[PDB]
Amino acid sequence: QSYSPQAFKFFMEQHVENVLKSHQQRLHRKKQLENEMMRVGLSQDAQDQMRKMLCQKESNYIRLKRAKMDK
Amino acid sequence: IQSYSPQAFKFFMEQHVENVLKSHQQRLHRKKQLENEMMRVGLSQDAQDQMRKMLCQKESNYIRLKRAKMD
Amino acid sequence: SHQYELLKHAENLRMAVMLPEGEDLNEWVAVNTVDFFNQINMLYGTITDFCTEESCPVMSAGPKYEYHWADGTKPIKCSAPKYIDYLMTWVQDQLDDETLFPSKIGVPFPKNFMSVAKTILKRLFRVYAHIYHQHFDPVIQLQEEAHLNTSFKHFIFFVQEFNLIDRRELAPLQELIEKLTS
Amino acid sequence: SHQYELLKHAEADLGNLRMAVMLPEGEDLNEWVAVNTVDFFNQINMLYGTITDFCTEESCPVMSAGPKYEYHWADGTNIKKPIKCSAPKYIDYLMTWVQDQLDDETLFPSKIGVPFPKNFMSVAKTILKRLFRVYAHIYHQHFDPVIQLQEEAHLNTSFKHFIFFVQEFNLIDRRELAPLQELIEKLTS
Ligand SMILES: [Cl-]
Ligand SMILES: [Cl-]
Ligand SMILES: [Zn+2]
Ligand SMILES: [Zn+2]
Repeated sequence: QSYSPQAFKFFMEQHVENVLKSHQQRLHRKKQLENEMMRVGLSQDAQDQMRKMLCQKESNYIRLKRAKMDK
Repeated sequence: IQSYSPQAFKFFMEQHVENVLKSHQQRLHRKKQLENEMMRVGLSQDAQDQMRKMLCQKESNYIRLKRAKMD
Repeated sequence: SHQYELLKHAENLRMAVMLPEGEDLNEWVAVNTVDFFNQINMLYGTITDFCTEESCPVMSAGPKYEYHWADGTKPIKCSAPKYIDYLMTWVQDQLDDETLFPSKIGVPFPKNFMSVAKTILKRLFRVYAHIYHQHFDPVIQLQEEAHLNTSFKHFIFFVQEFNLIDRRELAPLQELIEKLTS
Repeated sequence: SHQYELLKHAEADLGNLRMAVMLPEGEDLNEWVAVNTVDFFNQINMLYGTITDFCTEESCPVMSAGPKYEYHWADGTNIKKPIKCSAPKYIDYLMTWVQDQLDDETLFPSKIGVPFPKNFMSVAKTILKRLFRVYAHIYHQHFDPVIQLQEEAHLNTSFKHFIFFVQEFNLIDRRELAPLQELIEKLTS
C-alpha cells in the first residue's frame, strides 16, 4: 500500500515533534510530581507509592499507543 | 486490596479535587472559546455542527483514554 | 454536633459532576465510576490493618444493615475484609472487561452498561457505608476525615446527579448525605 | 559511489533524540522496546510506501543492499527453505511477517494486565534486524527517488532515530549494520 510523499513527510515531521514533546512532558510530570510531593510532605514510602502508580500509568499509556487504540 | 499509606491517600485526594475542578473549568473554556471563534469566522450551520462533532469527539476520547489509563 | 470538616483549597463539585455539553452519558458515568473505584480502593487501603476478621466478623454498615456476598458465582456470610475483597475483585473484573468498558476509540458501550455501572456504584457505596460506620475513628485519627468526606461528597453528588443508586441503598448514610449536600 | 552521495546528503531536517530514546525513569524495558519497534515499523512501512513505484521486479531483481550484500528470506517456520527473492517480494514478505508478529496478542499484549512472553527481546531484535534490512535496501538501490521526491531529510531522521534506539539498547549486531556503518558513524558523530 503506497503513500504519497507529502503524507509521509508530514507524518515524519509531526512524529518527531510528537516524540520530543512527549518525552519532555514525561520528564515534566516526573519533576512536577517530585516538587509538589516534596513541598508539603511526606514519608518516603508514600513517594515510592505515588512514583510507582505514575510510572504504571505512563507505561499503560505507551502500551495503548502501541496497541493502536487511537482510531 | 494492597494497603496504601495515609500520606499517599491524602496527597492524592488533595491533588485530585483540584484536578477535577481545573479539568471542568478548562472543558467549559474550550467549548465556549470554540463557539465564539466559530461564530466570529462566520460559518455554515453544517460546518459548525462538524467542528462541534470533532471537539466533542476529542474530549470524549480524552476522558476515555484517561479512564484506563493516561498521563 | 461534630463538624464534618471537608477540604478546603478548592471547595464546584456539583458543577464538576454535570454531564458536559454534547458528551456521551455512558462515557462520563464510566470515567467517574473508575475514578471513584480507585479512590475507594486506596481509601480502604489505608485502614486495612484495622478492618480485620476479628474486628469485623461480618460486612456491616451499622447494626441495622448487614451485607452478604453472591454475584461472582447462594449468598455468603463474609467478614468485612473478605466481602470487600470479593467486591473490589469483581468490580476490577468488570472494569478490565473490554466489552463493557471499551479501551479503543470507535468501540461503543453495550446497551446494558448502565445496569452494571449502577451495580458497581451500589457496592462501592456499601464500602463507603462500612468505613463510615465501623472503621471511622481511625480515619479521624489518621486525619483523613476531610478527604473521606470530600470523596463521599463527590460520590454522592455524582450518583444524585444521575440517579444511579436508590435511596433504599443510601439509607445507612442518609443522615450524612442530607448534611453534606446541604 | 553511493557512499559519497549518502555521506554528502547526511545533513537533515530542522533536535536530540539521544535523550529521548533512553529508557525513562522506572519504565519496563520490554514495553519501551515494543513501542519503539512498532513505531519504527510504521515509519519504515510508509517510507517504503513512498518509493514502491520505483521498487519494481525489474528495477530490483533480487533483494540487494548494495553489490556487497544480498539477503535471503527464511527463518519462518512456514516458508522455511530459503528463497532468492526480489526487492518488492522480499520486503512484502518481511513487512507482512512483522505485521503478523505485532498483531499477535501473545508477543505484543494489548491489554494492561497481560505480561510479555519470555523470549520477547529475541523476536524484537529479529524484527529490528529485518527492518534495518529494508532501510539498507532503500538507502542503496532506491536513493535517487528519495532525492527527487525530496524525502531525504525525513529518511535520514527516521534512520537516525532507529540507529540511536538500536545502539541505545544494543539490539542489532554490527555485522547486520555493515551495509550502512559508514553512514551510522557519521550520523551518531
Ligand atoms: Cl447485590
Ligand atoms: Cl534471518
Ligand atoms: Zn470491617
Ligand atoms: Zn528494490
